[PDB]
Amino acid sequence: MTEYKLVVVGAGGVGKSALTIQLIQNHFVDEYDPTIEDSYRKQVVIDGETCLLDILDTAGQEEYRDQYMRTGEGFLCVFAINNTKSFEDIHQYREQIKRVKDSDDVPMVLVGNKCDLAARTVESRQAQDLARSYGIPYIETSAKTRQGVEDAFYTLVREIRQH
Ligand SMILES: Nc1nc2c(ncn2[C@@H]2O[C@H](COP(=O)(O)OP(=O)(O)NP(=O)(O)O)[C@@H](O)[C@H]2O)c(=O)[nH]1
Ligand SMILES: [Ca+2]
Ligand SMILES: [Ca+2]
Ligand SMILES: [Mg+2]
Repeated sequence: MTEYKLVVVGAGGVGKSALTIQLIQNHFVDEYDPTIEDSYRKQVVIDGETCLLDILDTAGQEEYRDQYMRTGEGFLCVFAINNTKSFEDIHQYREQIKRVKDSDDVPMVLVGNKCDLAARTVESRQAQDLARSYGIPYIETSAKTRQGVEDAFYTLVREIRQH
């Protein structure tokens, strides 16, 4: 039917895998096993359309990408709200996306994850400002509670549809 190729990128430990696994498998991964490159598939109905999501869960750790990202149609750019450095490095991921796609207009959503945690160093307004400069939505999530998880991924699908 209708297939959407989604790619999740961002710094090591920000919760890329936990987000993807919550969406697809409906549980929270508490442990931290660094990812190399994993993929997930699932059929879902989004706004009345039956569709297939193909989700690529990428590595954040420099040790553990460009080739995999090439076929991506939309990207979640993830940072954690308790990790200022992960936010500051979002530009690096966007730059990589623009290179692999050879376009300055690629569907993306900015995601501030771990919103259940109280040691916040990135305020919502700061992230909204970054997103606005890129012309994309900002959404906060918790892979732990499931807050915003479906919204983040489904919003990305709706961004691809505007492309
Ligand atoms: N409290 C809380 N912990 C979270 C959340 N998301 C992820 N974590 C925790 O953060 C750690 C790293 O999560 P993980 O999903 O493995 O991160 P990653 O971005 O995929 N890492 P990598 O880039 O190395 O593959 C895990 O211990 C996980 O339980 C969240 O929303 N809230
Ligand atoms: Ca668990
Ligand atoms: Ca290129
Ligand atoms: Mg991972």
